[PDB]
Amino acid sequence: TREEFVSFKAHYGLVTGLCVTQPRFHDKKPDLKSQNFMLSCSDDKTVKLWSINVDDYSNKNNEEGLIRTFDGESAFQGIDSHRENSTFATGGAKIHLWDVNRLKPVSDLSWGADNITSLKFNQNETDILASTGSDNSIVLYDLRTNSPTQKIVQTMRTNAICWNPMEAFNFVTANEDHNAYYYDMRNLSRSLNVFKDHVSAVMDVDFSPTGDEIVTGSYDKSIRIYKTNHGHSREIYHTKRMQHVFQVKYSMDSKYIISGSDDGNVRLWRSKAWERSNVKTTREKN
Amino acid sequence: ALRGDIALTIFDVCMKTLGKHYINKHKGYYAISDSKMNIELNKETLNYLFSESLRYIKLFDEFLDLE
Amino acid sequence: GARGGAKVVIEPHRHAGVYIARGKEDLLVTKNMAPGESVYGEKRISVEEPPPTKVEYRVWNPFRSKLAAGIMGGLDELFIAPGKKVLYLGAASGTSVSHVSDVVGPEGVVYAVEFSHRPGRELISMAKKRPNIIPIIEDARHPQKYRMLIGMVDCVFADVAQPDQARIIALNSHMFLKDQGGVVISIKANCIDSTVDAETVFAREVQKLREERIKPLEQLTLEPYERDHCIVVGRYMRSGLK
Amino acid sequence: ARIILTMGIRSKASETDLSEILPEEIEERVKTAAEVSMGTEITQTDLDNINALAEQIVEFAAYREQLSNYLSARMKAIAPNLTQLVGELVGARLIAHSGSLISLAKSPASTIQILGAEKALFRALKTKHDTPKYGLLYHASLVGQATGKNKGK
Amino acid sequence: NPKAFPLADAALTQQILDVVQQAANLRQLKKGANEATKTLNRGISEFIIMAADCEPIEILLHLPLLCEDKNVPYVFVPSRVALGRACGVSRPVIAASITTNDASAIKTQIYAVKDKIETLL
Amino acid sequence: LTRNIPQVSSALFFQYNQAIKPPYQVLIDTNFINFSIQKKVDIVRGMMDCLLAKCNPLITDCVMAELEKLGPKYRIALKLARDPRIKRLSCSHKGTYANDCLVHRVLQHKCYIVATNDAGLKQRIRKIPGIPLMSVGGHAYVIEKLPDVF
Amino acid sequence: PIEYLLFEEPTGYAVFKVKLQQDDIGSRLKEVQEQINDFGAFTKLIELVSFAPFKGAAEALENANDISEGLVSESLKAILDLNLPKASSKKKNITLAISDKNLGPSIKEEFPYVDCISNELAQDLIRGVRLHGEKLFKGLQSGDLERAQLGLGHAYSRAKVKFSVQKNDNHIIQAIALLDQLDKDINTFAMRVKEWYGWHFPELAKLVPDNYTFAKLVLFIKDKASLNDDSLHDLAAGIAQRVIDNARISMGQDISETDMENVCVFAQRVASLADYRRQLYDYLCEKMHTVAPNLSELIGEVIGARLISHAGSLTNLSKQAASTVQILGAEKKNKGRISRYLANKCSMASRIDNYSEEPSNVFGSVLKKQVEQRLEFY
Amino acid sequence: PLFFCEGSIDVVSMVDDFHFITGSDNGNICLWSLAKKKPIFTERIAHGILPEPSFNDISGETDEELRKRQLQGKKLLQPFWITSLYAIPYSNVFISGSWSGSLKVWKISDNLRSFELLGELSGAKGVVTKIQVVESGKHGKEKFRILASIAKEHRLGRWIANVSGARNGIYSAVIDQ
RNA sequence: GGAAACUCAAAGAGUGCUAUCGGAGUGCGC
Ligand SMILES: [Zn+2]
Repeated sequence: TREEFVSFKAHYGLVTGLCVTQPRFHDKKPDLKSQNFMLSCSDDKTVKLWSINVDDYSNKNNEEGLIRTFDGESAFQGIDSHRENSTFATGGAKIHLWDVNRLKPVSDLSWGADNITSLKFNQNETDILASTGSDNSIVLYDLRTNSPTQKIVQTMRTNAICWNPMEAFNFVTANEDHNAYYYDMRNLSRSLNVFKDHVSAVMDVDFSPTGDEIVTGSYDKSIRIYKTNHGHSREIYHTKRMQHVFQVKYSMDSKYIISGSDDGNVRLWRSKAWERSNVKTTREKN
Repeated sequence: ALRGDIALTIFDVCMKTLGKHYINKHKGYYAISDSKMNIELNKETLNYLFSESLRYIKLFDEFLDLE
Repeated sequence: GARGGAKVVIEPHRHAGVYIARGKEDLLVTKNMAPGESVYGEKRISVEEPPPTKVEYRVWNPFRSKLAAGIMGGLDELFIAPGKKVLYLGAASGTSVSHVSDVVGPEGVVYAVEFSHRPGRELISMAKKRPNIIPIIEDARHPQKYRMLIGMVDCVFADVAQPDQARIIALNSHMFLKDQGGVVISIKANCIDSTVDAETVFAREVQKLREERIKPLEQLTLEPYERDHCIVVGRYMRSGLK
Repeated sequence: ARIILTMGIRSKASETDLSEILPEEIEERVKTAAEVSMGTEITQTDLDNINALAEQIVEFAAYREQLSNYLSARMKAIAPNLTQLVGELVGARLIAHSGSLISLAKSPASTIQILGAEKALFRALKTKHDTPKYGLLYHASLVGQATGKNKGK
Repeated sequence: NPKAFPLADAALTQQILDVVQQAANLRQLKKGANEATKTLNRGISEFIIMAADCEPIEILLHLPLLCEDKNVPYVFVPSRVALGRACGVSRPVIAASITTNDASAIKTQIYAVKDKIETLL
Repeated sequence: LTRNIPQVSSALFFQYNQAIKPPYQVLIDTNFINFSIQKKVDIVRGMMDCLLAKCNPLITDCVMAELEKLGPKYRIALKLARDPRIKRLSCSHKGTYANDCLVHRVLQHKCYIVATNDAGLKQRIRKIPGIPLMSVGGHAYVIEKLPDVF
Repeated sequence: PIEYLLFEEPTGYAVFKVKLQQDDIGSRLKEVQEQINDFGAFTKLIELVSFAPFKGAAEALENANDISEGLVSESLKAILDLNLPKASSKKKNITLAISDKNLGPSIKEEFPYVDCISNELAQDLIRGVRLHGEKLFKGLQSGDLERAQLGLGHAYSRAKVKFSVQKNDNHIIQAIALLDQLDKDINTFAMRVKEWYGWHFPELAKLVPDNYTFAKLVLFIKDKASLNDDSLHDLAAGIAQRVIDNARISMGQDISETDMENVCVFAQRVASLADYRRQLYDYLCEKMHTVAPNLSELIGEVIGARLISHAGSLTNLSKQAASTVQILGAEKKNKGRISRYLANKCSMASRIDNYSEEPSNVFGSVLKKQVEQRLEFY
Repeated sequence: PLFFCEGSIDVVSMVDDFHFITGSDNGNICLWSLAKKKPIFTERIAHGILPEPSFNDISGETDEELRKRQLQGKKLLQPFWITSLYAIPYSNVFISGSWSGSLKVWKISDNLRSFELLGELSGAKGVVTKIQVVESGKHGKEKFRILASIAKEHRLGRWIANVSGARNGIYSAVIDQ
């Protein structure tokens, strides 16, 4: 219906990163078919985990907001939730690993005392993750060994990393030089592709869950869609009323990209700019 | 043990359920409320229910070979 | 004037179904569905047609019916045509639903809902006479408990007296009204908000409609007949609102 | 009248109906209508009172049949030439309009033609129109057999 | 589930019948059952009050079918003799009505009473 | 043949407009926000200081589209006009043109007051009868035809 | 995840398998929400997989009442137990697109492995199947929807109102409007018996002026040949001797036979009509005593039936005021203030015996005593 | 514990120049000082509650359960009014009256802030429209004469509600010592 | 000038019409 369920004055300063979780508590059944859980970290040293009442189903008939609040020593810069076993990692002064049964961080996983701009978990082989810090550096980590594992340094700072949900060892990497690199993990000496069509900083990228299209959104007021196998732009969206697109995400339908500008709006776009969404008759589909 | 108690229980549920649903096949939407009409329709459903029970006796006597 | 026995011509009007009864002073008149019996005590024209047959007509007293005042003040188009199906939120008694019924005719139906009980038994005792209406004695705020018995009405109409007017018509129209279908609501200003006055409460209600996807197209005030009500006519767009 | 005399209440309608009335395709309609009906129930007092009403109103119809057969036989007795030519249910209207049989015989062929539709005749005469041609003889058996203005001739 | 369902309790009774006496002194009240239904089907009625202990109850129970059809609030009061003392008249009046008038100085108390009894019903 | 002459909306006098009770509903628009900023007055407290009454501002979707469309010079205006104190309407017409959206919106209701600043919109608003406009001026606001300014 | 849909209909319950899915993210678009309207794309989206009609009328009313309060019943639970597959715990649990959140928990309580859903997707899918209606069901029924829903609506309304179907004033309305017209018809046809038997015996209209006993003795004497039996005429009717000797002195006579036989048929049938009147008047006397006893005791039975006929219905008479019970003829200075007193006492009795559930006679009796004291005031 | 709000203040007498008593409508009878806007002692329902209309003259029905459920329980019970109140000037005892027949003579206590039911005189069936006390004797022994006027209608309006066996008269009671 | 549309042609609107190795066994899957 393109409306909002609930709003929250979530923090005081800038919000930095949020993700949703189906957080399995141990002293509580996961009631995840009647209420949905999102958590959000800001730069005022707080990471809040919230419930949301949601009429996706109609099974039941009340615990609306602020389930709990993890609080940290330093600030926080980003999160993402490990999609199994209710674990989530954050970044800030150094990356921390919490789970939702502790108010204190379970582990601390940096290389040195250097801040970390963004993180991302996998979509499969979930126990490893990647991050990016303002030493212009890409780090990988492995929670099975519970340690960082490798580190490359590029020529400019990586803004947003994103794993592939069909390769499980490839990721894209969006940095301030105007080209989204595409790395293979187990040989990090060569960026096995480079998507090279912008004019300004590449503020975010994401893979479509079909596993071959890249959405990107630049610091200049434009988003682009690439294919993986080419290396130049398939095509480009822009409008006069969006400025400085900061976050783009494919939807799970793999046809609709959600872009969010700096003007305030969260616009939506069709990926294929001509395929309509109605169910079509068989001669028309042919 | 394995006597005809299966057939007798389903006969009993047959009797009460066919009586109730014959009454609800009549009196279509509004439960008719006058004493002689209710009593005479109870006599009518007793007649139809026993007309079913005599058919049970008939094509059980054709079956018998049992208790 | 207009006493019992005068001869009055019966001319047709723009809204098919209703008629103007032009005598030395004019009347608004609908063609009666069940002849021979007035329902709330109104006067009846009675014409003869040629086997001699005799068909009768009812007057439409606008001081005691809502949409008759809108008709006489002049609305551009209603949606109560002589074939449609018409839902009636807040059917008080026979006093307007009989007029909407015999405007609709013998083919279309009028589903008249009502929350109270004693007007409910009056509505049923009227509803046994003409067959094209369906009396429902349920609350208009819950269109999921009379969803069993109606389906896909072609224009809704609304006279309910509650300050969640827009929510009532929005829920009933999402549940029942078809696309590109009409919705004629009748807001009472002093009923739904006593503090602020008439034009402000009308603009707030019509803004609530165009948020709930009814694109409005007519607003009439019906001032010489009732005070400070308004008739708001709208379409239900759902596809291509602008 | 015969189906209210047979059913009585609508509750008895499911297990019986005659087939001498409502032939073979209105029967299941009236049975399902008595199943899902929207009217209320009445008791035996007003049931047998409207039953006696149905008795009187079926006796009226059987008596009307017997009396029209009587009118055929009696017109065949009194004026058999006229009812052998035209028909009894037209000769009866002719005689009983003109009064006596003699004061109908004392009338020309033109007014025996236009004996019925005299009001259209006189308004057509006193305005400028054309006078009618059938009147009351139009319901006879032969001007219906003709086609066109052959029924006028 | 009795036949006189919106029966008012004590404090609401006292405020509606001092509004009654103010209306009777301001010449804005109709006293009695048949003048109440006459002003009701004329339309000028802010709200109507009945008494819930008249010896036939139906002689004023005929007023619900008019008033909740023509959308005007109605309230039962537990004493016809108290409503007679309220109306300021010798014999006990059992059904009073307040006419509508925007040139009367009890409009605020009338609207407060009407809002209270619409919340009551 | 249906003619259509709109009746003079029956909460209007000759030109007195008794429907404007003191809790006001105003219609903010684009260059009025821009001139409010470059005269450095506030919005809600400025309207309260000009009208001595509680004013509820409204902006329409057409005016919000105009304010987004006018680019990055007026990001201050857009951050100001996404204020949670104001409300928001929802227009349904073709063509995001603030002038005819505003004057249509007010001539079919006669209860909003119009907070405008451009010449053509002021001309159409004071052409049609009995709705008050307000505008920026000096370091405050100014009302044109409210019957009780004080 | 919407793969089964439940629709309830006034002939029966339907369950639809959802073949392919609706576009969820773009579900406010024009090119999606016109597909619900047109038919050539909706049957691409929803097919019928079960339709069990409840066949009893009262069982349809009971299913409608259980849905309208939001509770499962026998037929609904039966077809969901039939159609809904046991989705094993390795895969998922099955989903079911039902129409309301009041019904939701009551199927989740009974079936664990089902999972109800009503977002706007289930809302407009059920809206689409409601719009297309009969053309989805492809002939698995016997009977259209609108007449069945008319009957079910009237029954559900009366079951909600619990309307007393013994307070029947329409019987008294039709009774008195038949009674006066039937007296007029008996009088007219008895004038025809008189005018037809005048040709056989014209000195009978002088002797026997009563219409019913005239018709009965016309049934007695066929032709003028009696002449002897005096001991039957006081039975069928002193004046016996006058009609016997006038059966031979008069001889204003036509001797015709078959018309006399049809006069006899007509006369015995008019006598049957008189017996029908003489029982229907007594019927509405006791039905006036049953339905409207206070007004009956106050004003009289047939005057009461005339007054309710003039009002139109008993409820309309009661909601009339007590000064507009002015009716001419009925309620027959000192000749007018008594009629006004009787008028508003009649309105008082009308209010009592209509708005009661079933009335008594004690208030009619004390009303009679009050108005009799007001009459003896003179 | 069934009580209700005050309907009307009806009758008075000054016990002294610093207290007085008011017998209200709803059965309250109140002893007030000259210092407080509140009353000191508001005794509740004075002469009891009126007997309800019976199960045969409330709704005109036939069945007893319906004509008893139309009584709505105790929710329409109405108090005996204080029709007349009178205190002996500068004394302890005051006399009330209603159409409950019984002149209830209370007595105030020596701390002048409470009163209790001293006596009850069951001699005057009817409304008690005003009560006077005339005395005789010496300084020591006093022979008081409670006169009261007893009628079948209240002194302002007619308002006869359930009056049985009540004739126009003068009730005399020669109380002693 | 009225047009029989039943001679035929070119076109315009409204209405209704469809879907996307063979049975077991045998290493086998909950
Ligand atoms: Zn706009």
